[PDB]
Amino acid sequence: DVDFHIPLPGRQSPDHARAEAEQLAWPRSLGLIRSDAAAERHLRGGYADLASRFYPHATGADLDLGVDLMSWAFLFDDLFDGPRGENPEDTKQLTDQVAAALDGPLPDTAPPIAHGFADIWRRTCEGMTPAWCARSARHWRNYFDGYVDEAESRFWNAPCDSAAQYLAMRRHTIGVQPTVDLAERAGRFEVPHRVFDSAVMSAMLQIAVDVNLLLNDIASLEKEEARGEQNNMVMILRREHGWSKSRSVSHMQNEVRARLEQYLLLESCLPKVGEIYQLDTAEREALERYRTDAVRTVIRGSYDWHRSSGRYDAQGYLEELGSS
Ligand SMILES: CC(C)=CCC/C(C)=C/CC/C(C)=C(\F)COP(=O)(O)OP(=O)(O)O
Ligand SMILES: [Mg+2]
Ligand SMILES: [Mg+2]
Ligand SMILES: [Mg+2]
Repeated sequence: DVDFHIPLPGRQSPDHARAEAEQLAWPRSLGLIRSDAAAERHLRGGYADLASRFYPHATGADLDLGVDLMSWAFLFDDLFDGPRGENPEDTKQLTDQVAAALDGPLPDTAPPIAHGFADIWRRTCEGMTPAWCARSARHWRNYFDGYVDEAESRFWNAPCDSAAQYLAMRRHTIGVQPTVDLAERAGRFEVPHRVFDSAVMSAMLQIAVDVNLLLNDIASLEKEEARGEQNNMVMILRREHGWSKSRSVSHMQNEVRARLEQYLLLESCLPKVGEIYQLDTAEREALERYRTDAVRTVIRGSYDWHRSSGRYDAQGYLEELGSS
């Protein structure tokens, strides 16, 4: 394994054991897991474990919603490992059918992976402000559009020539922002909307995004070499800077450290940011909950899970999830 500077406390929901025990019931009822071998491959992903560390403040049905999001997100992502992920028109055809759930009811003929997302989104929005739902829906659309962009890069044989071009694409496909959004829903709070848009909070969220994708590109480095993948930060640094493999990995460790140090600086600015936006007492507490239960958790929880998950330790078996 490889070590990273993550000076944040590890946390896990106290209801994790029940959530992990019951995690299969929902994707089974939605037709997303259709065999016992698929169920065991799901269990080996550790997706309830991941959700319990993203959402340690959540228990019960709130934590279950977090588990189902992790379950759905990785099932969805596995539909693009084969030829579909090499074809933007076929990628967009699936993402369009899923994203349609944001706009209204799905037709009964929608593929199972789309009905599963619609069930998550319905539970995500109920009880939040309408403006929160609209903003979170926009985050989902950025995520789905990102899959189309990635399929374009593969189809036209245009690999990313620089770290900046990769991040501009990978910051959306990494799915961190929809994960952070659910921490708010799972915690039954909303960070003040004018502070979510602030330059300081945007920089904190960008660090959370960047750290997650750097962690993921290292944890999945072996798999993606064995498939000749070129849009991986390790590979892209070797092309952009002409460096070896051991240098690019050390560069990514230092970047994680530098961004975590900057993240701490930005946290110390939040009291003055609240003053600038004239937050009252309640809004200040909501901002503090966002900092500790949403942004900090998505950084730290990802670090613990990328080391233990079975995804980083039968192709086409999930194809029927994307068939109308
Ligand atoms: C845990 C994180 C980062 C986010 C929370 C769950 C969500 C919404 C994940 C989005 C999908 C994702 C990051 C991958 F599939 C990993 O990237 P990639 O497909 O390149 O590598 P693999 O994980 O498939 O090997
Ligand atoms: Mg994948
Ligand atoms: Mg993928
Ligand atoms: Mg990866």
